[PDB]
Amino acid sequence: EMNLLETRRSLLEEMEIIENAIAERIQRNPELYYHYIQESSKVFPDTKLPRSSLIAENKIYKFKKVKRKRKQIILQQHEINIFLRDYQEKQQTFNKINFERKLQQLEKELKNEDENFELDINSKKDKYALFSSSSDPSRRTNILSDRARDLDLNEIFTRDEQYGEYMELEQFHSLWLNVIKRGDCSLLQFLDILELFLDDEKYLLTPPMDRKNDRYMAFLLKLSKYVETFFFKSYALLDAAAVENLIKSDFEHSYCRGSLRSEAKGIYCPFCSRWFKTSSVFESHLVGKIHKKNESKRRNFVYSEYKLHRYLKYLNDEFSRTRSFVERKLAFTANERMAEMDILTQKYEAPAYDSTEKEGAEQVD
Amino acid sequence: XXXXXXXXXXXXXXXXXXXXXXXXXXXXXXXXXXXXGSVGMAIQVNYSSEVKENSVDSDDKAKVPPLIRIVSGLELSDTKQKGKKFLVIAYEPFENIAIELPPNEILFSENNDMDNNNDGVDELNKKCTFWDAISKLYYVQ
Amino acid sequence: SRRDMEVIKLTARYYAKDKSIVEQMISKDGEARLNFMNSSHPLHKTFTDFVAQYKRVYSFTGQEIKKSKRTILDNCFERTQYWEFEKDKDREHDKLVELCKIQFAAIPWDKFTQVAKFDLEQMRLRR
Ligand SMILES: [Zn+2]
Repeated sequence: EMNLLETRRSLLEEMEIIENAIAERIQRNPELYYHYIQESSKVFPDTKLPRSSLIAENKIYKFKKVKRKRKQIILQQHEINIFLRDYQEKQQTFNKINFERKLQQLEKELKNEDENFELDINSKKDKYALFSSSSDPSRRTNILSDRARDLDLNEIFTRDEQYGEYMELEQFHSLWLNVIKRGDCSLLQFLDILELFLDDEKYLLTPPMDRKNDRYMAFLLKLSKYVETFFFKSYALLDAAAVENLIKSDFEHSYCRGSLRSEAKGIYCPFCSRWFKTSSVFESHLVGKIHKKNESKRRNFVYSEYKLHRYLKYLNDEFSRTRSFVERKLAFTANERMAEMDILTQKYEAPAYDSTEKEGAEQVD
Repeated sequence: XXXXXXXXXXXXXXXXXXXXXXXXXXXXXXXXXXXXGSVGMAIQVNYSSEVKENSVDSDDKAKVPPLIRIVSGLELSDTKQKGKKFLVIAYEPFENIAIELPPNEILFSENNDMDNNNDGVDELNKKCTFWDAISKLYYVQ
Repeated sequence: SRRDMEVIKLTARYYAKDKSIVEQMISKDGEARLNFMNSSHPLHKTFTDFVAQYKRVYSFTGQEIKKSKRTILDNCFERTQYWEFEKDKDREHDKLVELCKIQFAAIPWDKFTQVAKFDLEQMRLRR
């Protein structure tokens, strides 16, 4: 029947093709990797990152490549994302898959249908093509490959997020007003509230509201979810599962194990919101009916809070960037604010590749 | 091609001017060769043994290997007799060298390699020359 | 071309395991079908590819590939780097060639001083 050798072969070949594609990409615009890698650096500390000079000059060896706009970088990153998905799949199936009389036997049946007048140049060409730059238009209109021809970022990012530049928190300011049952809270004071979650202890010991309040816990859930999805949305290239598991293990091994310690009050517990003299009473409190109840009711919330914490930490640069944006827009006039909005809009509804872009304008060094 | 023309002419003129010339006759080692299916000539030219090249090492065409060209005797400083070709071999400091080729054609092969295009100087040089730069031995056949 | 492809890949499949079944087939049948076995027939080259590839599949049979996302990325970056390097070598070469053309064009081919009158590929290497 089907000779597995051929199948495994085609698999290794396709894997090669994909690696070559995302490598060509990483070649034309090194930022694609650089960007990614930098973020990775602050999640998995061990990661080795390139020389700063390379990053800045946007070069990999000698040639400094043209700087690309954000929308395109992100696009290609999501494309490479699906590529890596394909690759992972093929690698999987492959792992699950890995005489003379028969030679003439098959060579005889190969004589079948001799009159098959047709040119066959479509195995490596249809694949190579299936994964290359500009595979959609007639010649050069759309950077997206035929593989991901229906990939659209605007269905993943809103206009106010600007493909990861900012995160839209106005909505959450609304919900928040609804939560505090007043209006004493401004967008900026709300952001001031969010800042608490950059600290390892503030969001825990100086809470905006009582952490056992319903409205509050619900809000926090929604917000947390948003921040996380935004995080992975803005950094396709990093292994999502890796990050998730890292955080989960940090949660189990440290956070819920008296990770918060004070020289005065001892050990704080996220679930019971109480301190403890020594580690001894702390341990014999983790079996008590109280802590069982709480850890059994408020588990999801505590975990979500924690995620909001660490994901907001990983996004400190975006948080700051947005807060800045807020203050700017706020200090605008009417005409100014209008023109700025115009700009965000144009950036939002613009082709990721312009008919007037450069290809092969490399400088040296 | 205009700018490239002026520029090229320039570089060639300058380079033609600063050409060092000690006019020292090197030592050639001609030898009748044969392979298959005809007969070809092979020359073994030896160069200095780090004797005088110790004073000039400023990457000025130092990377450039010796060059060969086939010249017709129709043009000479004396213009007396003529009618045969010479396989001239040249290197910046050392003096030029020639080898008379009465036979109309020898070793003039037919697509030896598989048509790869790095013209270097010409089909002749890439096709049939070797420059042992580590030992300073130029072979030509 | 499906026929040619299929026979190349099949004789390549068998040729990848024994190399003796084809050398026997050639003498047994006597068909102008396997004319690609000789390095003369152009397609032969691509053949040398396929076999190699199959030979490769025989390499890690019984071994799984456990490359992670991080790693795959790092790898593609390093490949990129390589390509850039190679590109640079090509550039340098072009430059040197240019120099040569200049000097060749710029020396006196009339400064004659003759004396007398009248395989290198494996030689242009090192061993
Ligand atoms: Zn507790």
